[PDB]
Amino acid sequence: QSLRPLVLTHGSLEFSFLVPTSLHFQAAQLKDSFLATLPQPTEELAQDDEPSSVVELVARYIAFVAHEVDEGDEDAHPTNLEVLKLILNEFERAFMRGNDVHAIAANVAGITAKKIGVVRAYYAGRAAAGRAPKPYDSALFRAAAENNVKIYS
Amino acid sequence: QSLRPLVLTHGSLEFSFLVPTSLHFQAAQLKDSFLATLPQPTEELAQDDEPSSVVELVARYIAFVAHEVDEGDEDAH
Amino acid sequence: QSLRPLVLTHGSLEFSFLVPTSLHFQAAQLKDSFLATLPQPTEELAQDDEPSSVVELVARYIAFVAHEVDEGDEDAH
Amino acid sequence: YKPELFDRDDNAVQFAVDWVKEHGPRLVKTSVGQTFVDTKMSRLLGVPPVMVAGMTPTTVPWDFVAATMNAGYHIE
Repeated sequence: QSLRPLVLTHGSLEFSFLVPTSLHFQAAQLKDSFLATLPQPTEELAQDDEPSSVVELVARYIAFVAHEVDEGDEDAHPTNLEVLKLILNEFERAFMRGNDVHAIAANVAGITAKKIGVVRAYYAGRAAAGRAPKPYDSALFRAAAENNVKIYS
Repeated sequence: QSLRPLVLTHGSLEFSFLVPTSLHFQAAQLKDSFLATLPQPTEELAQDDEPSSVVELVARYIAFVAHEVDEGDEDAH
Repeated sequence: QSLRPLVLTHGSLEFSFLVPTSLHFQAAQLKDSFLATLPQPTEELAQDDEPSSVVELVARYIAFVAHEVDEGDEDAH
Repeated sequence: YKPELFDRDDNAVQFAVDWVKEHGPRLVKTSVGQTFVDTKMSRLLGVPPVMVAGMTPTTVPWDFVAATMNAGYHIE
């Protein structure tokens, strides 16, 4: 319906987004000064403290926005929130697939630091849109409470 | 009435368009990824397999759109 | 209410604006071809016949628009 | 690490092996009712997990090797 294509480009990796028409320029602003946050793009996957994959494009973006939601600019209060909720949706949608951020972050660039980077970026937009964690237990604690595993602390 | 100016720019040639307000961003999208379809603009009229005039700006654009109408994307029918 | 953030950027100086939603793209157009009116930005305050501060960003912009109001384009009165 | 306490999906939990379990000796019988000790070795080879190792002087002659093989055992 009210839809406006948005791209996230860096080196070899880009992402496709579908914004409400109203919210398309609020998300253009972030996308813009956010690609300035990024350094000189490598067409490889090695620049340290910079995106390796497309799961990091969204992760690094989600946090970029949540910083300006919670902090500073009061001119764009409702617009930040909408921009957030959409990215958090597109994320839990494609990238997370209804699984935890950790097990999904655990599958990115071999660089240990970056995998943590994805996780803090999510719980940054998770809290900045007020979304509480939903009460799931893990496959571990299921089979734990079902006496397949015998967990100790 | 419901009107929104749209430009088509390449090198020395550009075109002026008047869109309904509703349809102005659907035509902005095509205009955008279409000027990426175009190579590095010459300020002359010679780059082979690329626009010489403004009749070609519209021509090359009309086909760029009709490809995504008939084929692929069903989100924006 | 009906509000859309607009920025005016040149070198070290930028300005923040709050447009009605309807009027946000009309002011985007001016902002755009107006930053083309400006030369290659100095990160200092000395380029002659070009903005030193943010009071000049608005001043130079106000006149840029008033030229297209009074003169020429009747499509966007 | 951390992600294994929160992993949602199936077969997300792994169990550290037991050597007694994983690699424990066993017994099995055939359709023609032989009985083998069930080890990785015997199963691999297809014969009892007791084996006469290669030994130059004594394990060279083609007799003793063929004989020890006719006895259904692994020799080198």
